[PDB]
Amino acid sequence: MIQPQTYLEVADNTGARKIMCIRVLKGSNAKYATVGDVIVASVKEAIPRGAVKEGDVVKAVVVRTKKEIKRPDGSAIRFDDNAAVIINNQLEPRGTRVFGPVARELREKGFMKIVSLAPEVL
Amino acid sequence: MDERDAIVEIRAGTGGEEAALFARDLFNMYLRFAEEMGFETEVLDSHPTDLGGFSKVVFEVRGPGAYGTFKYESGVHRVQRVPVTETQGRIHTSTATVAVLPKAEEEDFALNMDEIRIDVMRASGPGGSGVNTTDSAVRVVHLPTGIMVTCQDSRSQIKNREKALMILRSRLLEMKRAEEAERLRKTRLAQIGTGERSEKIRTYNFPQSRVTDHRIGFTTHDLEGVLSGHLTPILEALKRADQERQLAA
RNA sequence: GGCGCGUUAACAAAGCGGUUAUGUAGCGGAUUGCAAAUCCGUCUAGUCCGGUUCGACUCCGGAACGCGCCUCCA
RNA sequence: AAUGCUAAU
RNA sequence: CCGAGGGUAGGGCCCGUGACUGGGGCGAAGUCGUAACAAGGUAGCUGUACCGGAAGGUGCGGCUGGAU
RNA sequence: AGCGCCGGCCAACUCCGUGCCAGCAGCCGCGGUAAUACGGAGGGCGCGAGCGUUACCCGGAUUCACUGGGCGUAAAGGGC
RNA sequence: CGAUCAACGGAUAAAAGUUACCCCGGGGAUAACAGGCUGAUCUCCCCCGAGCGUCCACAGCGGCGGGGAGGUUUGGCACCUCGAUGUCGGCUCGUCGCAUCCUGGGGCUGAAGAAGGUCCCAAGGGUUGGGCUGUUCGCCCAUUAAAGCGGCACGCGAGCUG
RNA sequence: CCUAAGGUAGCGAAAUUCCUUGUCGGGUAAGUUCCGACCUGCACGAAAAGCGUAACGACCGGAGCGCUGUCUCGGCGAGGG
RNA sequence: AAGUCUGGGCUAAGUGGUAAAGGAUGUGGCGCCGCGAAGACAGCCAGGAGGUGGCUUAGAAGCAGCCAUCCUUUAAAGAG
Ligand SMILES: [K+]
Ligand SMILES: [Mg+2]
Ligand SMILES: [Mg+2]
Ligand SMILES: [Mg+2]
Ligand SMILES: [Mg+2]
Ligand SMILES: [Mg+2]
Ligand SMILES: [Mg+2]
Ligand SMILES: [Mg+2]
Ligand SMILES: [Mg+2]
Ligand SMILES: [Mg+2]
Ligand SMILES: [Mg+2]
Ligand SMILES: [Mg+2]
Ligand SMILES: [Mg+2]
Ligand SMILES: [Mg+2]
Ligand SMILES: [Mg+2]
Ligand SMILES: [Mg+2]
Ligand SMILES: [Mg+2]
Ligand SMILES: [Mg+2]
Ligand SMILES: [Mg+2]
Ligand SMILES: [Mg+2]
Ligand SMILES: [Mg+2]
Ligand SMILES: [Mg+2]
Ligand SMILES: [Mg+2]
Ligand SMILES: [Mg+2]
Ligand SMILES: [Mg+2]
Ligand SMILES: [Mg+2]
Ligand SMILES: [Mg+2]
Ligand SMILES: [Mg+2]
Ligand SMILES: [Mg+2]
Ligand SMILES: [Mg+2]
Ligand SMILES: [Mg+2]
Ligand SMILES: [Mg+2]
Ligand SMILES: [Mg+2]
Ligand SMILES: [Mg+2]
Ligand SMILES: [Mg+2]
Ligand SMILES: [Mg+2]
Ligand SMILES: [Mg+2]
Ligand SMILES: [Mg+2]
Ligand SMILES: [Mg+2]
Ligand SMILES: [Mg+2]
Ligand SMILES: [Mg+2]
Ligand SMILES: [Mg+2]
Ligand SMILES: [Mg+2]
Ligand SMILES: [Mg+2]
Ligand SMILES: [Mg+2]
Ligand SMILES: [Mg+2]
Ligand SMILES: [Mg+2]
Ligand SMILES: [Mg+2]
Ligand SMILES: [Mg+2]
Ligand SMILES: [Mg+2]
Ligand SMILES: [Mg+2]
Ligand SMILES: [Mg+2]
Ligand SMILES: [Mg+2]
Ligand SMILES: [Mg+2]
Ligand SMILES: [Mg+2]
Ligand SMILES: [Mg+2]
Ligand SMILES: [Mg+2]
Ligand SMILES: [Mg+2]
Ligand SMILES: [Mg+2]
Ligand SMILES: [Mg+2]
Ligand SMILES: [Mg+2]
Ligand SMILES: [Mg+2]
Ligand SMILES: [Mg+2]
Ligand SMILES: [Mg+2]
Ligand SMILES: [Mg+2]
Ligand SMILES: [Mg+2]
Ligand SMILES: [Mg+2]
Ligand SMILES: [Mg+2]
Ligand SMILES: [Mg+2]
Ligand SMILES: [Mg+2]
Ligand SMILES: [Mg+2]
Ligand SMILES: [Mg+2]
Ligand SMILES: [Mg+2]
Ligand SMILES: [Mg+2]
Ligand SMILES: [Mg+2]
Ligand SMILES: [Mg+2]
Ligand SMILES: [Mg+2]
Ligand SMILES: [Mg+2]
Ligand SMILES: [Mg+2]
Ligand SMILES: [Mg+2]
Ligand SMILES: [Mg+2]
Ligand SMILES: [Mg+2]
Ligand SMILES: [Mg+2]
Ligand SMILES: [Mg+2]
Ligand SMILES: [Mg+2]
Ligand SMILES: [Mg+2]
Ligand SMILES: [Mg+2]
Ligand SMILES: [Mg+2]
Ligand SMILES: [Mg+2]
Ligand SMILES: [Mg+2]
Ligand SMILES: [Mg+2]
Ligand SMILES: [Mg+2]
Ligand SMILES: [Mg+2]
Ligand SMILES: [Mg+2]
Ligand SMILES: [Mg+2]
Ligand SMILES: [Mg+2]
Ligand SMILES: [Mg+2]
Ligand SMILES: [Mg+2]
Ligand SMILES: [Mg+2]
Ligand SMILES: [Mg+2]
Ligand SMILES: [Mg+2]
Ligand SMILES: [Mg+2]
Ligand SMILES: [Mg+2]
Ligand SMILES: [Mg+2]
Ligand SMILES: [Mg+2]
Ligand SMILES: [Mg+2]
Ligand SMILES: [Mg+2]
Ligand SMILES: [Mg+2]
Ligand SMILES: [Mg+2]
Ligand SMILES: [Mg+2]
Ligand SMILES: [Mg+2]
Ligand SMILES: [Mg+2]
Ligand SMILES: [Mg+2]
Ligand SMILES: [Mg+2]
Ligand SMILES: [Mg+2]
Ligand SMILES: [Mg+2]
Ligand SMILES: [Mg+2]
Ligand SMILES: [Mg+2]
Ligand SMILES: [Mg+2]
Ligand SMILES: [Mg+2]
Ligand SMILES: [Mg+2]
Ligand SMILES: [Mg+2]
Ligand SMILES: [Mg+2]
Ligand SMILES: [Mg+2]
Ligand SMILES: [Mg+2]
Ligand SMILES: [Mg+2]
Ligand SMILES: [Mg+2]
Ligand SMILES: [Mg+2]
Ligand SMILES: [Mg+2]
Ligand SMILES: [Mg+2]
Ligand SMILES: [Mg+2]
Ligand SMILES: [Mg+2]
Ligand SMILES: [Mg+2]
Ligand SMILES: [Mg+2]
Ligand SMILES: [Mg+2]
Ligand SMILES: [Mg+2]
Ligand SMILES: [Mg+2]
Ligand SMILES: [Mg+2]
Ligand SMILES: [Mg+2]
Ligand SMILES: [Mg+2]
Ligand SMILES: [Mg+2]
Ligand SMILES: [Mg+2]
Ligand SMILES: [Mg+2]
Ligand SMILES: [Mg+2]
Ligand SMILES: [Mg+2]
Ligand SMILES: [Mg+2]
Ligand SMILES: [Mg+2]
Ligand SMILES: [Mg+2]
Ligand SMILES: [Mg+2]
Ligand SMILES: [Mg+2]
Ligand SMILES: [Mg+2]
Ligand SMILES: [Mg+2]
Ligand SMILES: [Mg+2]
Ligand SMILES: [Mg+2]
Ligand SMILES: [Mg+2]
Ligand SMILES: [Mg+2]
Ligand SMILES: [Mg+2]
Ligand SMILES: [Mg+2]
Ligand SMILES: [Mg+2]
Ligand SMILES: [Mg+2]
Ligand SMILES: [Mg+2]
Ligand SMILES: [Mg+2]
Ligand SMILES: [Mg+2]
Ligand SMILES: [Mg+2]
Ligand SMILES: [Mg+2]
Ligand SMILES: [Mg+2]
Ligand SMILES: [Mg+2]
Ligand SMILES: [Mg+2]
Ligand SMILES: [Mg+2]
Ligand SMILES: [Mg+2]
Ligand SMILES: [Mg+2]
Ligand SMILES: [Mg+2]
Ligand SMILES: [Mg+2]
Ligand SMILES: [Mg+2]
Ligand SMILES: [Mg+2]
Ligand SMILES: [Mg+2]
Ligand SMILES: [Mg+2]
Repeated sequence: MIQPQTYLEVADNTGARKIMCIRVLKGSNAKYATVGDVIVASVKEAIPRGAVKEGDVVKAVVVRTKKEIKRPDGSAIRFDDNAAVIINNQLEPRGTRVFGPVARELREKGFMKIVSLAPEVL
Repeated sequence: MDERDAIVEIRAGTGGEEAALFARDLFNMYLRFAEEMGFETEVLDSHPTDLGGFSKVVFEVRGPGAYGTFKYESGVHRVQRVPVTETQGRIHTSTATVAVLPKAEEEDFALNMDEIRIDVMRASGPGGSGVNTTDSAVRVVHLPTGIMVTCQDSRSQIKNREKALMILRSRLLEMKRAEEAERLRKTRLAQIGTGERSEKIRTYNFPQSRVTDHRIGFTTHDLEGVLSGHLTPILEALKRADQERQLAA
């Protein structure tokens, strides 16, 4: 459950550390973004000489949420933070590495390269 | 176009008071040459030197086909002689600059109300029940440019709409008068340049009674006649190389 | 918009019902190696329109333009 | 009393 | 216990960069004057102080690297 | 068999073209219609499977001076 | 005889301002809000067909003029209300109009397709979140099928805010 | 030309700037506010003082961190009504 | 409350029962010339041509813009 103003950690090596959500790219007026949903964000914190820099308006797909995700088999998964991988307009990651686990939901939603690069898929 | 009336701007280049003196030599040359060609001449801006010269002289050439002929004299003109301001009989290489321009129209500027949007709205600040409920404040937008003017100086939407439109025009006018200045400026520097001794277009060497035009490889020796108006030789010689230039391909 | 003031020659700026304003420039001459400073001379005028009068830059009315002040209680 | 003199052995 | 390093917070030094701003060097021509070199036409220079478009001027003291 | 060079330093000069242009340049300087200084040519000088250029080091620099310098007026005696 | 007693039937021989510290008596005989009448202003729609549009008046346009509709704006008027008709914006809650922003259905196209333009039908539903400012309005960011324009005492303060 | 004399230093889109949300820079994804500049200062200015100033302020702006039912967006519960 | 009264005519729009320029094979009625069995109007069958373009144009050649629009096989064919 990610909305405008929500801060997310950045689980890639683009140089972004913290993005702040400014739009849930889901239809006309989606209130929240969950795993697999693309958001638009501004880069609030970054590290020197990275691809992205503090102030860019980037896209990103949510990979980890602190609100538990529910699943048809009746289970649920919960992560310790809100995380996102910064992507390009063709939905591909822009870094070359994904840090930490990611939700298996990303698979069923077209983010294989992210699911591939992630160390664990839960 | 070559058929328009033209405006010649002669400025003094490197050479101090002798540059201004030679500037006058160019000045009488063009006036006389023009009269022999039929064209009328009226001076508009003159800046004389008490030694007889001109820091700058601007005059128009009024006659069908002035920019056709005079356009070839735009550039730096080099003199070499013993100046009347020199005492040790030395030859000084001085210069003048001549700019030639097509006489501009004037073109009255008027608002096209079809590319203008006018917003009305409540004003700001004092006025009690009036200011609360009156659409006295006016915005005016020039839709292509986007520049706007707002006004709530009076309590009347009409007096305010009038003062806002007047300002929108005055502002658009200045923007239009300024892009032209840039054009008039970049064009002059395409002709006059820095005014240095180099960049010369045509040398007038008095000791050897020679007048050379370095663009075409033409020189005459009728210097007294050149500096008096009989320029038609060099112009035709220039026009020739211009027509020989237009050879494709 | 209302009220007041103005528009003079190259510029700045006055008087005046009939008439060389003036300053500086500009023009002719002198002086100076030359330029200035200086000296001797000299000169260009009243925004438009309509009135009054023998006669209007001058007086009356209007127009255009510029300046000044005011436009408040809601 | 009284200012100035550019720049090419 | 120590411990690579990661995180947090506050300092120190350095480099690049910045609307704008301050002067500096340079230029075969411009504008205003003419402060200095002749007793440079008010001897100059000087520390300081005040003032001035500018060179500078003036006050106080100093020096001769000053003329006749 | 080539490369550099031929105003002075510095060894090696004349003709044409150019006309403060084109260009030369390490310094001083060449070139604005009679250029050994630009470009080409003939000739010349120097080296020669090399010849030049650039960068840097030491030298010339007794121009950081120990060898081997200075401070009245040239930079330089500290206000006492 | 002495009047620019010129406010010219002439209040004293003799006289200016200020009040947001204000007060009383009155008036909807008279202004500011809203309504009403009107519709110059405003918004929308037509008539004419000069001209544009390579060609071609009318795909898209429409010189000079002409006729209207509406009752959102600015005005005119002073008709109920001055023994009170609480006034901006916001919030909340809606409801209506249609000159329709989107979605549905169309004709023409200077409509190949995709995407537009333009006009016609259509009011069922829908018509986002943010930065600035008290703002309305407007600009901007990120989206969207779209980010519609108006009426309801510029809807709504015995509902809140201030 | 006029005046009694024509605003000096400093400061300046300001508790002052109408045009105005001036223009440029900064901060923000986006800044009519804010901060730094510029200066055609509608309509600063030197004891109705001018320009600064450490400390101080239940004064008035702007920004960040922290944290939150202020909000998305409301839910439940307690007691007094 | 009093005529579903009488006679003639118009309207088909619920016009009547809210509006303008202007547009229109709505309907009825007056006119005025015009063409017709010298076979009219409509449809249909043909001829609808030729020298072929004239300034302009690479073609604009009947079919952009400019110039006037000659004539014959003729019953008539336009350089349209
Ligand atoms: K008051
Ligand atoms: Mg990270
Ligand atoms: Mg970076
Ligand atoms: Mg940052
Ligand atoms: Mg930053
Ligand atoms: Mg990535
Ligand atoms: Mg991580
Ligand atoms: Mg000049
Ligand atoms: Mg001399
Ligand atoms: Mg409009
Ligand atoms: Mg108002
Ligand atoms: Mg305000
Ligand atoms: Mg007030
Ligand atoms: Mg009102
Ligand atoms: Mg006068
Ligand atoms: Mg005058
Ligand atoms: Mg006078
Ligand atoms: Mg007088
Ligand atoms: Mg007279
Ligand atoms: Mg006289
Ligand atoms: Mg005179
Ligand atoms: Mg004279
Ligand atoms: Mg003289
Ligand atoms: Mg008259
Ligand atoms: Mg008269
Ligand atoms: Mg007059
Ligand atoms: Mg008059
Ligand atoms: Mg008052
Ligand atoms: Mg003097
Ligand atoms: Mg001088
Ligand atoms: Mg000088
Ligand atoms: Mg000299
Ligand atoms: Mg440790
Ligand atoms: Mg550590
Ligand atoms: Mg670690
Ligand atoms: Mg630095
Ligand atoms: Mg001097
Ligand atoms: Mg002196
Ligand atoms: Mg002298
Ligand atoms: Mg002197
Ligand atoms: Mg002196
Ligand atoms: Mg003396
Ligand atoms: Mg002194
Ligand atoms: Mg003094
Ligand atoms: Mg050599
Ligand atoms: Mg050698
Ligand atoms: Mg030798
Ligand atoms: Mg060489
Ligand atoms: Mg020459
Ligand atoms: Mg020669
Ligand atoms: Mg020579
Ligand atoms: Mg030679
Ligand atoms: Mg050499
Ligand atoms: Mg040579
Ligand atoms: Mg060395
Ligand atoms: Mg040594
Ligand atoms: Mg040394
Ligand atoms: Mg020693
Ligand atoms: Mg020594
Ligand atoms: Mg001593
Ligand atoms: Mg009186
Ligand atoms: Mg009276
Ligand atoms: Mg009285
Ligand atoms: Mg009477
Ligand atoms: Mg009396
Ligand atoms: Mg009395
Ligand atoms: Mg009285
Ligand atoms: Mg009183
Ligand atoms: Mg009162
Ligand atoms: Mg008060
Ligand atoms: Mg008060
Ligand atoms: Mg009180
Ligand atoms: Mg009280
Ligand atoms: Mg009282
Ligand atoms: Mg009262
Ligand atoms: Mg009362
Ligand atoms: Mg009362
Ligand atoms: Mg009464
Ligand atoms: Mg009334
Ligand atoms: Mg009355
Ligand atoms: Mg009223
Ligand atoms: Mg009222
Ligand atoms: Mg009222
Ligand atoms: Mg009113
Ligand atoms: Mg009301
Ligand atoms: Mg009213
Ligand atoms: Mg009412
Ligand atoms: Mg109307
Ligand atoms: Mg009406
Ligand atoms: Mg109208
Ligand atoms: Mg209509
Ligand atoms: Mg039509
Ligand atoms: Mg056409
Ligand atoms: Mg067509
Ligand atoms: Mg029109
Ligand atoms: Mg009308
Ligand atoms: Mg109407
Ligand atoms: Mg109308
Ligand atoms: Mg109208
Ligand atoms: Mg109404
Ligand atoms: Mg109304
Ligand atoms: Mg009114
Ligand atoms: Mg009204
Ligand atoms: Mg009445
Ligand atoms: Mg009332
Ligand atoms: Mg009562
Ligand atoms: Mg009552
Ligand atoms: Mg009451
Ligand atoms: Mg009541
Ligand atoms: Mg409709
Ligand atoms: Mg549709
Ligand atoms: Mg459709
Ligand atoms: Mg369509
Ligand atoms: Mg299509
Ligand atoms: Mg249609
Ligand atoms: Mg609908
Ligand atoms: Mg807001
Ligand atoms: Mg904020
Ligand atoms: Mg707003
Ligand atoms: Mg506004
Ligand atoms: Mg769509
Ligand atoms: Mg859109
Ligand atoms: Mg919005
Ligand atoms: Mg509504
Ligand atoms: Mg209301
Ligand atoms: Mg409303
Ligand atoms: Mg209300
Ligand atoms: Mg109520
Ligand atoms: Mg209330
Ligand atoms: Mg309210
Ligand atoms: Mg109430
Ligand atoms: Mg109520
Ligand atoms: Mg009530
Ligand atoms: Mg308040
Ligand atoms: Mg309050
Ligand atoms: Mg002042
Ligand atoms: Mg002073
Ligand atoms: Mg002072
Ligand atoms: Mg100042
Ligand atoms: Mg300012
Ligand atoms: Mg500002
Ligand atoms: Mg300030
Ligand atoms: Mg002020
Ligand atoms: Mg302002
Ligand atoms: Mg303001
Ligand atoms: Mg802005
Ligand atoms: Mg910025
Ligand atoms: Mg930052
Ligand atoms: Mg800004
Ligand atoms: Mg704020
Ligand atoms: Mg500031
Ligand atoms: Mg300014
Ligand atoms: Mg003050
Ligand atoms: Mg005072
Ligand atoms: Mg004060
Ligand atoms: Mg005072
Ligand atoms: Mg104070
Ligand atoms: Mg202060
Ligand atoms: Mg201090
Ligand atoms: Mg302080
Ligand atoms: Mg302080
Ligand atoms: Mg305090
Ligand atoms: Mg306090
Ligand atoms: Mg206290
Ligand atoms: Mg914050
Ligand atoms: Mg905060
Ligand atoms: Mg915070
Ligand atoms: Mg709550
Ligand atoms: Mg409860
Ligand atoms: Mg309870
Ligand atoms: Mg019957
Ligand atoms: Mg009968
Ligand atoms: Mg009908
Ligand atoms: Mg009906
Ligand atoms: Mg009807
Ligand atoms: Mg009709
Ligand atoms: Mg009829």
